Amino acid sequence: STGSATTTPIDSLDDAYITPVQIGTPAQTLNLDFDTGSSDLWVFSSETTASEVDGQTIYTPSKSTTAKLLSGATWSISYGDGSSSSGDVYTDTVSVGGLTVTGQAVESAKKVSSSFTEDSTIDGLLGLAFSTLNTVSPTQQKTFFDNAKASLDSPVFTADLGYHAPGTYNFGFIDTTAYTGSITYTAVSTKQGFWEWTSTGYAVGSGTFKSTSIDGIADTGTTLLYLPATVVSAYWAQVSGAKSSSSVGGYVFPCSATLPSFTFGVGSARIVIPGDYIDFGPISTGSSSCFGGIQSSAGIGINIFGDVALKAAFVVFNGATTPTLGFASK
Repeated sequence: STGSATTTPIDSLDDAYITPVQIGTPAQTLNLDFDTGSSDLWVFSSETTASEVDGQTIYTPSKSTTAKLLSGATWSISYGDGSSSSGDVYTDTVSVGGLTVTGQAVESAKKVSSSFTEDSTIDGLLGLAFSTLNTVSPTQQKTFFDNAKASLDSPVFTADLGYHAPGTYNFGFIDTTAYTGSITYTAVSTKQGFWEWTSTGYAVGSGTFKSTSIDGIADTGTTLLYLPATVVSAYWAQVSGAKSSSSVGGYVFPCSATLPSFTFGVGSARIVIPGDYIDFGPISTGSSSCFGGIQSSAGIGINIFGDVALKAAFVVFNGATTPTLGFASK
């Protein structure tokens, strides 16, 4: 089997991407944030505290003939941005772009933190990291990809995120028309439960490539590119007027600037992030100070190849017995 679904930016900045997901019988379609940095599939629901729902579409298990309470199971998750959610668990039928899993754990939110409530466009998350990170207790549950894998034509999914435009998540096949050149594959460590790999270096604009190992995670659920302070300083030093602002919470730059590109290495191959991808617009409405799309990972504890990086590539998440990551230009 295979699946193919379009993923769409939630706003004009590509702050996140939503992909329609069918849950239950008859189908209830929710727009979920596919997140390769976590491993819970959770949804706004009929059980969510009413004051914490503001415009999201909810899953109502009582209206699904295939929903079953997973007795005794609870979940609770916290994300790198400080947000969180928790609740109980059902199993139900879940389909993504024509690909169907029966008995998928659907984690129903009883509580969500303010940032989720405040984002009316995201109805929940669909985790695509390794199932060892799944928070369900006392019986850990598998991700949608883990459950589908055996049935897939090939044990892979691909992320093809757009810049200010829709893109695609495919399951079970590699669309050879979706990228240019060849796909370069690179080793993955699953020891922290992430799609963790090592970039071979970087360049700023038309500058020379610096060969240096940068361990990080491929994370579709993180908006920006978080890299070591040395790398980030080298980038922003090329932008007149750019500075790190403690009050804003990262590097800012004059909105009048033209940003240089940023290149990262994948083995001997190179992925180029155009400068425009690194512009996240005014820090506040009407400001001429703009927020940077490359930020320091210092104090995160891990480097994160978020959407800023991933959307410059066609990315293969290879879930073979020994997982690997592939990157191609597009």
